[PDB]
Amino acid sequence: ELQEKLIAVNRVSKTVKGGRIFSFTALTVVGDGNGRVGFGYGKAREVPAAIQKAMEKARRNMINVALNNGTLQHPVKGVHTGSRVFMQPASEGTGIIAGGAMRAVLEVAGVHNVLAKAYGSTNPINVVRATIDGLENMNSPEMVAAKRGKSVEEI
RNA sequence: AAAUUGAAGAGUUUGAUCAUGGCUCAGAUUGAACGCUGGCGGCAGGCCUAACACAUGCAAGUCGAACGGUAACAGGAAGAA
Ligand SMILES: [Mg+2]
Repeated sequence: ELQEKLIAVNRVSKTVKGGRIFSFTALTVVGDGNGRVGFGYGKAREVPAAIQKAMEKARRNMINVALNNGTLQHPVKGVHTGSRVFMQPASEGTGIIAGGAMRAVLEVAGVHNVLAKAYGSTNPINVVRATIDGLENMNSPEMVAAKRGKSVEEI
């Protein structure tokens, strides 16, 4: 019922006394389509084995995101080691406007309308981390209402 | 009542990685030029260079209801016609 898709696959190497030892890495994102999204990173000698490992890694380490209506509550800015991510909620019907890694993360999470831009490095492993960081730190008016002790007359 | 409801990335330094950093590409546009090809119509546009030199024709005339006047055409009439 939940959706899963593969971000990128990369071949890595570890040289030994005999020579190189080739390996394959898989970055995947798993989301239920509501705002519960996670990512998994796995390593294996074979591409099917590597992608499978990332699949179970993503089912654990799931997070929850509070969405308004298929979109973000407010503009959000997610920063990881070398990647800067700016996402802001857009109007209905505008669709998803984001880079490769961010679009997959966003679409499996369940955000249909969003304007998202990536600054800094565009390494898939780090932009996915930055995107997850933004969806965390974004908040909901009811949790803010309890946070400030001011009820929900703000909106 | 309606009057911007708007932001995408990729390749390349390494045995492999992250970062930094340049180079390149995917878009739109043009008073365009060239190559290959070419049926029609509508609208628009068309010396960006030598403010270089110019044959030829035209591009500022009009008024007789300002004036003298009759070169020219037509009308009008004295008269050997
Ligand atoms: Mg000129």
